[PDB]
Amino acid sequence: WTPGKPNPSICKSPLLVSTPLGLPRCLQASNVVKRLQKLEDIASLNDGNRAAATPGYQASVDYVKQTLQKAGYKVSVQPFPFTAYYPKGPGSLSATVPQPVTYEWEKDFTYLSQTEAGDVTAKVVPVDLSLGAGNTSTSGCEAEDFANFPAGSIALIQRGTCNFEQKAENAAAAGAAGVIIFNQGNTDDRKGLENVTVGESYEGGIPVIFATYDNGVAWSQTPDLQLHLVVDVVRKKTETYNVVAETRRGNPNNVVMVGAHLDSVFEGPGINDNGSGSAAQLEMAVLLAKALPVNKVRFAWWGAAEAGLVGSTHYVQNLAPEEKKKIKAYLNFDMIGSPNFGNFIYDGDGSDFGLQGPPGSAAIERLFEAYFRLRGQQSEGTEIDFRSDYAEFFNSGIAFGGLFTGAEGLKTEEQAQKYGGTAGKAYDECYHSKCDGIANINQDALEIHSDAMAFVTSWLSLSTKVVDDEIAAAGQIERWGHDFIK
Ligand code: NA
Ligand SMILES: [Zn+2]
Ligand SMILES: [Zn+2]
Ligand SMILES: [Zn+2]
Repeated sequence: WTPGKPNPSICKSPLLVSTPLGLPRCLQASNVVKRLQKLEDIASLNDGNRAAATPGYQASVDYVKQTLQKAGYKVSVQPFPFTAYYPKGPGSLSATVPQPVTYEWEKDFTYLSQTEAGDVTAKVVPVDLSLGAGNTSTSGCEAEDFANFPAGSIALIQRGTCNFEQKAENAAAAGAAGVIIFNQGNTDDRKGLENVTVGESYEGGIPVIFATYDNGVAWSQTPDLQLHLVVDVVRKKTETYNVVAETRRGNPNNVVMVGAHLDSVFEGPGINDNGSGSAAQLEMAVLLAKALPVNKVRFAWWGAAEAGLVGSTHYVQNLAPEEKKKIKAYLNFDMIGSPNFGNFIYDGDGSDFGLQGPPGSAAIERLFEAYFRLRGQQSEGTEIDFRSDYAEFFNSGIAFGGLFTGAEGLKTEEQAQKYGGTAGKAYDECYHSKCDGIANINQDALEIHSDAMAFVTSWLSLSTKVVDDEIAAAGQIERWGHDFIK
């Protein structure tokens, strides 16, 4: 294996590692890479993944817990029940009456993530539609929408206003056999397919699929229409875990919290996504055992993020109000080793994309911006509309920030000039795939972003004054993780 050099002598000074000048120098990329190799090995021993409710995830939990305990931490493994969702094969959709049509998988229609399986054929009944440009559909949002609905029918429901889960559960309570949700069509951009979910909490029991706007319109204009609908999936009630630890030292009423989800997708080992955030954060926690922070630092490794941020969301929701209020800031680290990386910082002040985090998120962003500038490196903004485990912290008004090296987006010519790599190719062409292994890590990306992680965590562990100032001066959700919830 490739050893790094021994840590410079400043790394045993409890003073120097308590500062944003010492902590990053002590966080060596070579040491993070060895933790990434261990997670790669854990994946190889457990069918090639570290997904929620697998032995690969359990062995990941064991490794994080053991490492933390070796550093003196008391570790809290926090279990929670969790309904897993497994897509088995492609879906089927065809009209039988008044004429036979076969519709095209992943062009005409697609699954709602977290749907139940099903094989049904029934009359299709449109429910409270509002077609046409500029509409503000509330189709299926209210129980009264279904006063007309004849049980056993397939509900044809238009996207709009409320969550897909709400639409589908209302349809179920009215005795629908299945649900077809079609894109709203209120603008010419909302007429295709989308990545959409009915959520891990879905209790409707019937299958739910998504379709194009012009399909839903045509089906709504077909009297006596019957569709043959097949969804090939499985859902199972299981258990997974978050791993939480915090420093003994530090003010427990002004907690700086850092998080990184520990699960992979089922399709691969998840080494960049998100072994990289998990491993870098673990190395930092080990170093911070020696520090003398002013503010307590809490570390979290989240379960089941790939199922829609289930672990992180559950942790925040379960805090008593007095406990929630002790968390001054949350820092999220999800994918920081992308092979074709850019240097992306969460756009906390909304300067790039128009969405602002809770007060104090702008100051956290400015600290990340400062570190990259300090190092002679470029950086730029990335979106913060509830795509990662900061989402419930965001929803709760807690200041947050984070770093990102890029996923399925394509690198521009300008970004290639700023960061190197290849313009025209994804930041991580192996995102959510089998090839997201140890070989998929860019160690340059991983080093600068771990250093930047250490810098801002250290800073806030000494003083949250920049967050506190923005909080004093200050005195909808379409996405939740990978998919849209409405
Ligand atoms: Na309605
Ligand atoms: Zn991730
Ligand atoms: Zn992911
Ligand atoms: Zn910004």
